[PDB]
Amino acid sequence: STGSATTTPIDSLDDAYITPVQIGTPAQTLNLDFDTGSSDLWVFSSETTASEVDGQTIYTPSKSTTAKLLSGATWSISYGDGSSSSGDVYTDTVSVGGLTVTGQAVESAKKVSSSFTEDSTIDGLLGLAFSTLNTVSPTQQKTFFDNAKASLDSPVFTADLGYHAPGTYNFGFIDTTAYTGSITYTAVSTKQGFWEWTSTGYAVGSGTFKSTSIDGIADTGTTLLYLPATVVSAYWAQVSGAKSSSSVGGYVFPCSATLPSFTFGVGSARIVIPGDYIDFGPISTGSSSCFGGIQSSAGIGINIFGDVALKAAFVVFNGATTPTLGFASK
Repeated sequence: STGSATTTPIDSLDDAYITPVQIGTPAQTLNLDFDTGSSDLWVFSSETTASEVDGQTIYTPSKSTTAKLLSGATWSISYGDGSSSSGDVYTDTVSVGGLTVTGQAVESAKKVSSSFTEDSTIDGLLGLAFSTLNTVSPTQQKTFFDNAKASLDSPVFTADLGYHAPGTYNFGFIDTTAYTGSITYTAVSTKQGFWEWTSTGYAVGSGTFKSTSIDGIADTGTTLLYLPATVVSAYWAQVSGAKSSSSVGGYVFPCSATLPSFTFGVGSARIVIPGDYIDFGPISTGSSSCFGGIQSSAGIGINIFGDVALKAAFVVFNGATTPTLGFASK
């Protein structure tokens, strides 16, 4: 089997992407944030504290003839941005782009932090990291990908995120029309539960490539590109007037600037992030100071190849017995 679903930016800045997911019988369609940096599929629901729901679409398990409470199961999760959610668990039928999993753990939010409440466009998350990170207790649950894997024509999914435009998540096949040149595959460590790999270096604009190993995770659920402070300093030093602002929380730059591209290495291959991808607009409405799309990972504890980087590529998440990551230009 295969699946193919369109993923759509939630706003003009590509702060995140939502992908429609059918849950239950009859289908309830929720728009979820596909997140290769986590492993819980959780949804706003009929169980979510009412004051914590503000415009999201909710999953109502009582209206699904295939929903079954997973007795005793709870979940609780915190993300790198400090947001969190928690609740209980049903199993139900979940389909993505024509691909169907029966008995998928659907984690029903009883509580969500303000960040989620304040974002009316995201009805939940669908984790695509490794199931070892799944927070369901006392019985850890599998991701949608993990549950689908055996049925898929090939044990892969791909992320083709658009820049200010819709893109595509495919399950079980590689769309050879979706990228240019070849796909360069690179080794993955699953030791921390993530799609963790090692970039072979970087360049800033038309500058020479710096060969250097950068360990990081391929994380569709993170907006920006988080890299070591040395790298990020090298990048912003090429932008007149750019500075790190503690008050704002990262590198800002004059909105009047033209940003240079950023290249990262995948083995011998190179992915170029156009400068425009790195502009996340005014720090506040009307401000002439703009927020940078490349930020320091210092104090995160890990480098994150978030959407800024991934949207510049066609990315293959290869869940073979030995998982690997593939990157192609597009």
